[PDB]
Amino acid sequence: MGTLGRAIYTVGNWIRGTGQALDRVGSLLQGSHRIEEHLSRHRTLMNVFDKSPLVDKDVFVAPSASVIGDVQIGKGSSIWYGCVLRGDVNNISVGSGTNIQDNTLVHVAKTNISGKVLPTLIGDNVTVGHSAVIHGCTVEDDAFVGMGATLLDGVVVEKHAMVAAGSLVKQNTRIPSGEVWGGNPAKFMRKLTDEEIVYISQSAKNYINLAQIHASENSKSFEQIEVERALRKKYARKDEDYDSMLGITRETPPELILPDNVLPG
Amino acid sequence: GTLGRAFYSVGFWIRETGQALDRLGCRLQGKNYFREQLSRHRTLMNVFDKAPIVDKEAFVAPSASVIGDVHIGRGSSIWYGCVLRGDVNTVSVGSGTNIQDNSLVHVAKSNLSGKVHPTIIGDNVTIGHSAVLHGCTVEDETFIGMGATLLDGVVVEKHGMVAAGALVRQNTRIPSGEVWGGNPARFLRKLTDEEIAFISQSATNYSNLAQAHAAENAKPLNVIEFEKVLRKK
Amino acid sequence: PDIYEGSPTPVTAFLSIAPKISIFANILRVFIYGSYGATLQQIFFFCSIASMILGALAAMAQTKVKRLLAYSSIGHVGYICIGFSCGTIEGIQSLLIGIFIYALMTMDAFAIVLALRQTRVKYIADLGALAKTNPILAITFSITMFSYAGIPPLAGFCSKFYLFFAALGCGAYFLALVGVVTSVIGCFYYIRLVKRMFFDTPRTWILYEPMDRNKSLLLAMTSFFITLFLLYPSPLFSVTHQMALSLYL
Amino acid sequence: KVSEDKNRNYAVVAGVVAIVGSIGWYLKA
Amino acid sequence: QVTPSPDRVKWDYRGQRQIIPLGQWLPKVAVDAYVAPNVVLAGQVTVWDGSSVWNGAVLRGDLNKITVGFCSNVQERCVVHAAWSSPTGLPAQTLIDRYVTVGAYSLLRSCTIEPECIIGQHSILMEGSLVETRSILEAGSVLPPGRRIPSGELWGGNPARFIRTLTNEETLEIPKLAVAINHLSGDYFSEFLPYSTIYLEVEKFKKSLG
Amino acid sequence: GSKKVSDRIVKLSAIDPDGYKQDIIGLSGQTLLRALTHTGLIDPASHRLDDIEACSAECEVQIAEEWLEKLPPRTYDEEYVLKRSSRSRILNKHSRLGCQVVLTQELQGMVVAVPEAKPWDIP
Ligand SMILES: CCCC(=O)SCCNC(=O)CCNC(=O)[C@H](O)C(C)(C)COP(=O)(O)OP(=O)(O)OC[C@H]1O[C@@H](n2cnc3c(N)ncnc32)[C@H](O)[C@@H]1OP(=O)(O)O
Ligand SMILES: CCCCCCCCCCCCCCCCCC(=O)O[C@@H](COC(=O)CCCCCCCCCCCCCCC)COP(=O)(O)OCC[N+](C)(C)C
Ligand SMILES: CCCCCCCCCCCCCCCCCC(=O)O[C@@H](COC(=O)CCCCCCCCCCCCCCC)COP(=O)(O)OCC[N+](C)(C)C
Ligand SMILES: CCCCCCCCCCCCCCCCCCCC(=O)O[C@H](COC(=O)CCCCCCCCCCCCCC)COP(=O)(O)OCCN
Ligand SMILES: COC1=C(OC)C(=O)C(C/C=C(\C)CC/C=C(\C)CC/C=C(/C)CC/C=C(\C)CCC=C(C)C)=C(C)C1=O
Ligand SMILES: [Fe+3]
Ligand SMILES: [Zn+2]
Repeated sequence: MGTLGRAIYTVGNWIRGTGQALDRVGSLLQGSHRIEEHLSRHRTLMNVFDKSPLVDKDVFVAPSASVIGDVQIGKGSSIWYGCVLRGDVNNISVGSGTNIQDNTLVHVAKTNISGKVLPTLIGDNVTVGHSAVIHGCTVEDDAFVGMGATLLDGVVVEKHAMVAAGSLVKQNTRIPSGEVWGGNPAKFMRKLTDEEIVYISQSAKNYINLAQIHASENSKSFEQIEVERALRKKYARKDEDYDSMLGITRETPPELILPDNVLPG
Repeated sequence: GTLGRAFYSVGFWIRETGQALDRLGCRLQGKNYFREQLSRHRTLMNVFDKAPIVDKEAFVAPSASVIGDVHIGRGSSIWYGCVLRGDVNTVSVGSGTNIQDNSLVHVAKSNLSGKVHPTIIGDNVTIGHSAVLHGCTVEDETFIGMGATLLDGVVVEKHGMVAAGALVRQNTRIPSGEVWGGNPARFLRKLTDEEIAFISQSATNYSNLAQAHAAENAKPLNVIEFEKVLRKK
Repeated sequence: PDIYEGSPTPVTAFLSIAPKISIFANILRVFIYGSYGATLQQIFFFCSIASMILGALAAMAQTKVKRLLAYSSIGHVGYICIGFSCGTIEGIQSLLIGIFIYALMTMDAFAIVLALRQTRVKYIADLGALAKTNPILAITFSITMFSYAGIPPLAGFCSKFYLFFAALGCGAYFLALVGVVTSVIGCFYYIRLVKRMFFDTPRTWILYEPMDRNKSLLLAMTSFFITLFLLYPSPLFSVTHQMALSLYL
Repeated sequence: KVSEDKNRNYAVVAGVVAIVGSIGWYLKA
Repeated sequence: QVTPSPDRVKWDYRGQRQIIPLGQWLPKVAVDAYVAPNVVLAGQVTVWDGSSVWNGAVLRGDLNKITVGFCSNVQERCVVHAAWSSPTGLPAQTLIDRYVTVGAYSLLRSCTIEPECIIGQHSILMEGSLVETRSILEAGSVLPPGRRIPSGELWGGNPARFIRTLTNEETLEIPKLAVAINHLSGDYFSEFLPYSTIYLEVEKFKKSLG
Repeated sequence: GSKKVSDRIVKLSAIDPDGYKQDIIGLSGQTLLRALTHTGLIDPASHRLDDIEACSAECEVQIAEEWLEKLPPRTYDEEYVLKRSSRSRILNKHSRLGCQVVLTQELQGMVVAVPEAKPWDIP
């Protein structure tokens, strides 16, 4: 503060002007070839055709996800990094406690080649694996869709049914309850054991828990990010022997401790 | 050329120095805002002089990655999450062509497996969601099913169709009017005339949908959201 | 060797250099400046030969880096004490030159060791594939090893050259034979490290964290000195001759 | 308008004094 | 009922953070590794010297560790994940060893890839699966849970099957491909200074709002 | 898929220094030390390579003679390392260096005793 503070601030202004001038000169020397980085224009939630996505309070939507148009997402659901939910020509509905994994595409159609064109309906407690493609089809509650699987228009995945990782499910195919289908084209592989039904449920609840920590981290402000960076650096290593000499016990701050429901045990 | 790269390199030295000077000036004023972790994603990215040339009438989603020498024609559209990387060779997209969400159009990263082929996409082409195109040619008015993979040297002739989830092996030629699918991709049947009509009309519909999404994205960034993010506690 | 290995590595680095300088100053000013004479030079003569032989053999036995460096230092103090033994102005000068060069080389070696302790380097075999995971670090460490071996024109060649100069100056041929044999043994166990970093293809690699600025700068300067000292060695030669003379005048 | 961290300002003055005094030390020697 | 929140962020001016810490789990990136700007690394992720992760990839270490080894590459739109446990009973971390080329659009979950392997584009490696050293998977391969690719072999298909045994020249080519991809990644690494100038844009955007 | 990890898995039991028996898992062709490090029975950081030149008997295990006959005999270097690493400088006849034991299908069901860990982290 005071006169010294003001003088140092003015000198900082001069230094900033000089630095930005040097940056401009360096840009000129590069032949202006470098496209400049800019403020991020990606919108996590966007309207189109006067349709606004309806997203429940406690839904993790990763900032890099794209939720566009007429999309409804229910309680406890999670949309992960790089997901695209494009509800522009038709409706997309996601039930409660359903996870849409990273880099997944969900889309709809305005008019199919033949039959009744239907919206994309994803039920409750559904797991959809990484990089899946869901197009104009219906996934009923407690179903599992493997990573990298493709569901074409009119496909119905029934309750407690599984689509294996990597499968290509042709248009209008029906996956009956209790069966697992896979391959390209997808076809019946075998019945689902009871332990696998329990797995599907477990998948869904584990995701519900994972979504909480990811949502908490992605929503932190600049100041909290800096505070936690400093705290993480301070507690990354230890000298418990010198602490015992000092007669103190350093405790990990609670903002660095994860909840027990996401820990391996 | 070599002189251009030398000046580009020297330019980086000057720029690095100027930005460091600016950070010093901010530090003297007690500002730490340069420490903020802000995304360095660029929708269009140059690799030295190899830069994307995009037509003014083409929609490119902000989250898409266009890297190096990539040409996009009028009325064409690059959708959300798409990646187009032409650095070792070029990638060209014709007019009225849609590249759907999460698709990947790239060339061989190295010439170890031989000369790196370019990727040529003709006019009024549909490239389905999450398709992979790797150093191939896709002629006008063809259909690439979503989730399909086309390897280098492949040629998809006009009105050809690649079924969803197909794996077209290296150097395979897809003849006109034919539907190929499966892993490996094989002849399935002939294309019907209704399918040709749907190819054209779906492409024209995508160009209109592109227009709508480009207008949506071009709207000014909301300042209320900015203030909400700034004033969080 | 036990103290050097068991102490914290910065302690080991500090003990490897400074006490030698201080105690050799003491030894010069006590014995050289005093007078019982040939008996004591014979003391240091026999201890020099024993130190060279034992250091060479024991270092050849070692599989761990710290113990290898400890035994290497024992051998080198044998080489240095040969200069004290011969009892001439050039002997004192050579002892001082050896101390200075050994100190700089030891500083280089322990800067590398401390850099590698961030990933808990312990065994010589832990250096495998270092020429792949950090090429300039593997070269720098190789220059240090070749300097330790005394390969010309690296700085380490001075101690070897004087060892044989005194062997033919004081008139001692058993000493020259011992120097030849121990120098060859030393070269073997020094180039074993270079072989481990450059020639071996282990199944499991250890990736090392890059060093901090302080150690990189110190390493850079000591590496230029080790490679380029013999291009301009005049200041050290003059200052060491000055010091040798100042003991009596 | 003003830098408020007093200790930072004092450190800035100390660095400036070191630089200028070093220049003067070289110049007058 | 779907009850929304008025305060949920629709547009985040910062974009997606590349480095997502999770408690004390902080992703570790070597100073000489290229990570594309829009990549997401979360939790227990280690990216070692000379490796590269390309546009649109996601590496999520929230259930187990993820490691990308020396001079290895994870290419565009790959997703690498891990689980608490594997059906085989072996530890379920995802280990991508040295000189490994993971083709674009590949999905990896709790798999091990031994040194000097090539994963074809659009491949899937499932829980507890193992790719032994000096092996090649063709594009579009699906490796089911706990399946193994024996060393020195070429495999492919959905599901993957033995095609042929590799020649020594072919297996010699694999680290060369990894090195060439690292050389290419150097060009991208040289385009980015240590800091961006976005904060200036944020500053003027703020000033225009008072 | 006609080639599974289950084809190479070797069932093993290890008795910890407290005496409790544990069922552990390792691959054929890999070392006993790796199998022991999978569950932390031996600290992986204490023995990072499978090489005799990087061994101070941190991998040492005790095996009964019924399984010792199914292993190759100890080499001279192995016995040297074991003897020098002994506190009493005595060679235990049932001691094996875990880094030198390669698992095979013939070692299914082998019982191994893991002694108390020796200090290994040199300052
Ligand atoms: C905590 C997180 C929870 C999550 O969200 S997990 C989501 C990410 N992970 C996934 O999506 C992977 C899901 N798992 C799969 O897809 C598995 O392939 C699936 C369907 C469980 C089958 O695995 P297994 O039971 O171990 O196979 P199986 O014993 O029934 O073998 C029968 C024959 O079928 C074949 N095969 C099985 N897996 C396949 C596949 N995905 N696709 C195609 N073909 C497959 C397999 O070759 C096997 O033998 P064969 O073909 O008759 O000779
Ligand atoms: C003749 C002497 C007696 C015999 C002893 C020989 C000892 C060496 C053994 C020879 C066999 C072959 C040795 C191969 C080494 C050559 C390769 C090499 O060292 O290249 C280094 C280069 O190492 C150096 O940095 C050497 C620097 C020494 C500087 C000495 C020159 C002093 C004046 C030059 C002024 C500046 C440059 C002027 C022009 C721009 C690259 O290091 P990396 O670990 O690969 O990567 C470094 C990281 N990065 C490239 C990103 C910066
Ligand atoms: C318009 C034409 C004028 C252009 C002038 C350009 C001149 C610039 C020349 C470059 C000088 C480089 C000096 C390098 C030292 C960096 C000083 C610094 O970083 O300032 C720091 C610390 O400053 C100091 O502690 C002492 C050094 C400051 C003295 C030199 C300041 C250089 C500009 C002079 C400004 C004062 C002039 C007016 C004084 C009344 C501010 O405090 P903190 O943010 O808490 O430091 C954090 C730690 N870290 C160092 C990593 C940033
Ligand atoms: C003779 C052969 C030829 C030699 C050629 C010599 C040529 C002159 C040397 C030119 C040097 C070029 C580099 C100059 C710019 C570097 C400036 C350093 C900036 C600095 O502040 O470094 C600080 C650390 O201190 C440091 O890192 C500096 C201390 C490093 C040790 C230097 C020696 C100090 C003790 C003297 C030992 C003498 C031994 C002799 C037996 C902070 O660095 P940071 O900001 O990156 O953060 C580090 C994280 N904590
Ligand atoms: C392999 O067979 C065996 C030996 O044989 C190498 C042995 O010894 C011993 C046991 C007996 C020993 C070790 C007594 C030797 C001890 C001595 C000489 C004490 C001195 C200590 C050291 C380290 C020797 C250093 C002294 C030297 C080199 C010379 C002295 C100084 C000058 C000439 C200046 C055993 C069991 C053995 O099984
Ligand atoms: Fe061992
Ligand atoms: Zn669609």
